[PDB]
Amino acid sequence: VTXWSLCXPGCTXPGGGXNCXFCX
Ligand SMILES: CCCCCCCCCCCCOP(=O)([O-])OCC[N+](C)(C)C
Ligand SMILES: CCCCCCCCCCCCOP(=O)([O-])OCC[N+](C)(C)C
Ligand SMILES: CCCCCCCCCCCCOP(=O)([O-])OCC[N+](C)(C)C
Ligand SMILES: CCCCCCCCCCCCOP(=O)([O-])OCC[N+](C)(C)C
Ligand SMILES: CCCCCCCCCCCCOP(=O)([O-])OCC[N+](C)(C)C
Ligand SMILES: CCCCCCCCCCCCOP(=O)([O-])OCC[N+](C)(C)C
Ligand SMILES: CCCCCCCCCCCCOP(=O)([O-])OCC[N+](C)(C)C
Ligand SMILES: CCCCCCCCCCCCOP(=O)([O-])OCC[N+](C)(C)C
Ligand SMILES: CCCCCCCCCCCCOP(=O)([O-])OCC[N+](C)(C)C
Ligand SMILES: CCCCCCCCCCCCOP(=O)([O-])OCC[N+](C)(C)C
Ligand SMILES: CCCCCCCCCCCCOP(=O)([O-])OCC[N+](C)(C)C
Ligand SMILES: CCCCCCCCCCCCOP(=O)([O-])OCC[N+](C)(C)C
Ligand SMILES: CCCCCCCCCCCCOP(=O)([O-])OCC[N+](C)(C)C
Repeated sequence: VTXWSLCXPGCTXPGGGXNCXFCX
């Protein structure tokens, strides 16, 4: 899976509210 940046970025997380790893 190698992470680094594949562990979300592009997978959506707008920031309104929170609870999605980017915010969470
Ligand atoms: C800038 C682009 C960078 C690309 C880097 C190369 C990615 C090649 C595709 C890898 C797909 C499979 O991945 P994975 O089985 O979860 O990991 C590899 C795990 N082992 C080493 C133990 C087999
Ligand atoms: C590039 C480095 C990261 C690789 C991480 C791999 C983790 C193991 C994935 C195992 C599941 C294999 O199904 P996939 O092909 O993913 O399912 C997508 C198939 N369609 C396109 C037809 C919908
Ligand atoms: C019309 C063109 C069709 C041919 C090109 C598309 C081939 C199908 C996709 C190739 C595999 C891409 O796996 P990935 O996103 O690195 O794995 C993500 C793994 N998880 C879902 C578990 C996070
Ligand atoms: C002729 C065909 C050539 C194909 C070349 C494919 C290269 C894929 C490389 C994927 C590397 C995945 O990251 P890693 O293993 O943790 O980094 C290793 C970094 N060093 C080598 C400096 C230790
Ligand atoms: C043209 C742009 C050149 C940028 C050069 C920046 C300095 C790089 C120093 C080398 C160490 C850092 O990078 P790396 O762990 O090998 O890469 C993956 C980095 N991320 C985890 C954030 C995705
Ligand atoms: C298929 C034809 C093209 C083959 C090209 C083969 C040579 C590729 C050399 C690539 C040199 C890149 O630097 P590095 O130290 O390994 O970065 C390591 C970066 N990670 C920590 C994110 C894994
Ligand atoms: C403008 C878009 C061009 C697309 C074509 C090129 C795609 C491949 C990018 C590969 C570079 C990604 O560098 P990184 O792993 O973050 O740093 C690695 C830094 N060192 C080499 C010093 C270890
Ligand atoms: C070019 C055509 C695109 C069409 C897309 C249609 C929806 C397919 C949904 C596929 C869901 C599984 O993949 P995923 O874990 O989200 O993908 C890899 C993303 N990350 C590296 C950030 C984990
Ligand atoms: C597509 C139209 C052109 C847009 C140009 C925007 C430039 C934004 C520059 C601000 C930094 C963006 O940092 P990031 O992407 O999160 O990290 C990339 C990290 N390295 C540079 C080391 C690879
Ligand atoms: C894997 C595909 C993900 C597509 C996500 C599109 C969201 C709408 C962006 C519209 C503005 C142009 O785009 P960008 O801000 O330069 O790129 C997206 C950068 N993030 C992934 C960090 C948000
Ligand atoms: C084989 C030729 C190369 C094809 C490459 C296609 C790339 C499609 C990118 C779709 C948008 C993905 O979101 P992004 O913000 O740009 O993701 C990088 C995440 N950081 C900004 C944090 C570094
Ligand atoms: C050498 C030529 C390189 C060409 C590189 C092309 C990169 C194209 C990246 C396209 C990323 C598309 O993801 P997205 O916006 O979320 O669409 C999927 C939207 N639905 C789930 C609603 C269907
Ligand atoms: C002709 C040789 C190939 C050229 C390169 C084409 C690169 C196309 C990249 C397409 C990337 C598609 O986004 P993804 O994250 O996997 O979508 C999964 C669903 N979300 C966007 C919602 C997370």
